[PDB]
Amino acid sequence: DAIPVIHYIRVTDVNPGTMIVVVGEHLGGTQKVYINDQEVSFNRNYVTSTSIILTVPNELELTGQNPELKGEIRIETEHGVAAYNMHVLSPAPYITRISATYPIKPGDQMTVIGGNFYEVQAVYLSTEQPAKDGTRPVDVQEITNYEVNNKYSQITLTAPANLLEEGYLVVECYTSSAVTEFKKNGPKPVVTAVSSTMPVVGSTVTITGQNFIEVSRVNINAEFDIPVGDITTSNTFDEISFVLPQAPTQSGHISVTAIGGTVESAEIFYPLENVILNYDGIGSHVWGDCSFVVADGSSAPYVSNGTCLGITGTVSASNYWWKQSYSNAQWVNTSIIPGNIPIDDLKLQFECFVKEVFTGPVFQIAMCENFDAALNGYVPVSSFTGKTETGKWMQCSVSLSSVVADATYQDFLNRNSTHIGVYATNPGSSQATIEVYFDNFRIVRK
Ligand SMILES: OC[C@H]1O[C@@H](O[C@H]2[C@H](O)[C@@H](O)[C@H](O[C@H]3[C@H](O)[C@@H](O)[C@H](O[C@H]4[C@H](O)[C@@H](O)[C@H](O[C@H]5[C@H](O)[C@@H](O)[C@H](O[C@H]6[C@H](O)[C@@H](O)[C@H](O)O[C@@H]6CO)O[C@@H]5CO[C@H]5OC[C@@H](O)[C@H](O)[C@H]5O)O[C@@H]4CO[C@H]4OC[C@@H](O)[C@H](O)[C@H]4O)O[C@@H]3CO[C@H]3OC[C@@H](O)[C@H](O)[C@H]3O)O[C@@H]2CO)[C@H](O)[C@@H](O)[C@@H]1O
Ligand SMILES: [Ca+2]
Repeated sequence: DAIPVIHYIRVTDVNPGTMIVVVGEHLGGTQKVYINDQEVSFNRNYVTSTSIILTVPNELELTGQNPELKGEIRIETEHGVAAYNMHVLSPAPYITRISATYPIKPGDQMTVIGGNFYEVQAVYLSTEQPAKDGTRPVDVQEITNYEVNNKYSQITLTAPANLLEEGYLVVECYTSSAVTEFKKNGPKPVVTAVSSTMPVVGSTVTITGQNFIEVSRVNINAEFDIPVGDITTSNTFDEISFVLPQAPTQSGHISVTAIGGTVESAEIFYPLENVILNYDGIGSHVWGDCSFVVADGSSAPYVSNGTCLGITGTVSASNYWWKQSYSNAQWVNTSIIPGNIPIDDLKLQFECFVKEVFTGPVFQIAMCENFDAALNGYVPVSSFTGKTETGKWMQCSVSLSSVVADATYQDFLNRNSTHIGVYATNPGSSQATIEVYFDNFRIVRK
């Protein structure tokens, strides 16, 4: 006859799976228990006239994921009914990333991506992060227009006026708050790779990276800029290319300016001070059956930096002495590459042009008359693509140790020989015809 009552609950906020104690009166004869409008099992033995002990089910459907559910525990006795409000906590929100079209202008739509976006109370931008208490920084930029999707995984919102340039985006939920970095212009661009360190004038330079968005400047070694209209950028914003209109007269790096900022290439671009043979005053050819060409725009490698070496013709099968160039190199000064640098930390680079792929013919590269240490059976391949490119120039790169057996660069220098040699042969079973050009042999750091 007495009406059941609930005075309080001991452990109003509660996690699924945890034990609770319902304290009140006239509860001795509870028949049924419910939480969030869902039937919950309980044990009769933990029931007294003044207390119910049960555990909030782990798999209980929460009010966070279904707004139709009343956030209360309901008790039914033999005759009466009692209810008390309590909040079973949803999992904490997290933010993976922001999906946006940069730059973000006020009023533009962006999408916050993450999970457990239950019970979103507020969304704001801030120059600094909220406290671990969820305590919210002094100055913030409230985002008034936002919508959460049905999966509680995405918040689509519109950008406020007077946008923060840099800082954080915060999703404020009942359980806690989630934070991620926010930049209205997006992340700084990045450079992964460059097609070459010494591309031939008139040929294509290609740059790999990310966030090449609205590229406004490409600066070469702080000497000159590429006219923006002559810069092609890929749809996916991860590749830049352009024709090199002139040779730099000083080494440096390539700087790329995009919406997200400016970034420099890591490699040194046009390391003229690292060149050892270019057939244009650095080093010199001495003897050998080969050719030397200045490209004329209509044939051969079409373009060239001054004179370049040519090894062309048809090679009989099993020809172990065909065409070659024996030259005197001008090794890199120690002012640039210190004597104590290991050979293992150095690489030989050169520009190569292959008219057409071939099968059988190979190249030998030798230095300082140490043919024991020479590079043998080498087929030119691009350091950029890994393939044997044809009909255009490519950068070829090999570890210097594959040509030099010495330990440090000074040991190499102590041989006091300026010999560099390129030898073409055909150990192949079938004859073949080739047309290959070489220029700008250079030694640089790995
Ligand atoms: O894979 C295993 C298979 O191997 C097969 O056997 C082959 C070997 O593998 C292969 O190594 C070998 O190569 C030999 C080749 O057979 C010889 O023909 C060749 O001859 C040249 C010689 O090496 C040079 O010394 C020489 O240099 C002269 C140059 O001729 C001259 O024109 C030049 O004149 C300059 C002058 O210097 C300037 O001052 C002036 O101002 O201008 C003029 C030019 O206008 O001077 C050069 C001087 O050289 C000096 O520096 C180097 C020193 O060694 C010299 O002593 C110095 O004097 O030119 C030779 C060219 O020979 C030509 O005339 C004679 C003919 O016999 C020849 O056919 C003509 O071509 O030498 C090669 C040696 O190779 C060396 O370099 C390449 C490396 O690969 C090798 O390790 C290293 O030893 O040939 C064999 C077979 O052919 C097997 O057959 C197979 O079965 C195996 O499976
Ligand atoms: Ca040259």
